[PDB]
Amino acid sequence: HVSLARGEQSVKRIKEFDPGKDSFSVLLLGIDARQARSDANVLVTFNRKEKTAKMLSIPRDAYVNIPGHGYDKFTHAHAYGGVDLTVKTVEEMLDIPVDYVVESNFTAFEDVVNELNGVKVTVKSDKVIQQIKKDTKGKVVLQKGTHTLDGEEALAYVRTRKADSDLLRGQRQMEVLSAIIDKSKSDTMGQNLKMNLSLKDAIGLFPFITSLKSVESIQLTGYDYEPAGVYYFKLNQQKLQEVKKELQNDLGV
Ligand SMILES: CC(=O)N[C@H]1[C@@H](OP(=O)(O)OP(=O)(O)OC/C=C(/C)CC/C=C(/C)CC/C=C(\C)CC/C=C(\C)CC/C=C(\C)CCC=C(C)C)O[C@H](CO)[C@@H](O)[C@@H]1O
Ligand SMILES: [Cl-]
Repeated sequence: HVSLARGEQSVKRIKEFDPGKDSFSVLLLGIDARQARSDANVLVTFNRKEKTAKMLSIPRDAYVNIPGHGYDKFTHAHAYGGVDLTVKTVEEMLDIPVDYVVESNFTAFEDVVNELNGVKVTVKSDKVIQQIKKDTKGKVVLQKGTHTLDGEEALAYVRTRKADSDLLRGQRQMEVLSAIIDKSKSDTMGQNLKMNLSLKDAIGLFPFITSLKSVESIQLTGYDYEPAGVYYFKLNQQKLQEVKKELQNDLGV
């Protein structure tokens, strides 16, 4: 439990936030704790009235303004100013409140998956199986079809990446995240999960999160921007404005 420097509720909210009755957002950050850059960056917005969730993967190389540091790769916000600055960067990029944030290292992820007795993933790509084999020196060998993956297998699945674009990797992360929720429908954190709300409050949201009528994914499209060999992902501004309106409406702001 670690409070954000911004205060009791997001500065983006014009009205008083009621966590038990309002739609809300959660930012999930995956870190390699070998500050560190954020390699997994998933924002989930929950529509309380409609009992729906929308997942969004923020491209790690998205070309965005990092407050106090200028335009740069989104992933660097966590390196320059930790969770506080990542939250500020998201709130500026999408013009929405980030109500809750959860920061995880490899160990917390593996322990969560294993405590759930694995998570179900339908593997479909020989190329993905092959690249994971390469990543792990053959320690992780996935099979096509629907199988229950343990923590090590799931972790390798959400880490693998062919080249610059983390498009497919973000989709694998949202896939596994939703599988974790599915498996939970039926203490462990330790010092490896950091979140800006109490364990008690986190549990109070569990019934709502695990009884959603629908889960959907949305995308920030764009194109490669390589001004001097340094790779950025420039966001399509029309799609960005579309996503912003969609999440603003979901959050009732
Ligand atoms: C393996 C690889 O290929 N690496 C590439 C490169 O480095 P990289 O791209 O940074 O990857 P990496 O450093 O190894 O691992 C770091 C990568 C990632 C994606 C970080 C993963 C970290 C995690 C903690 C797991 C992923 C996060 C997910 C699925 C979302 C959040 C998950 C959480 C919070 C865990 C439990 C979930 C909970 C509590 C959800 C409940 C709450 C709600 C639903 C509101 O290195 C070479 C050149 O340098 C390249 O050639 C090479 O391709
Ligand atoms: Cl696959």
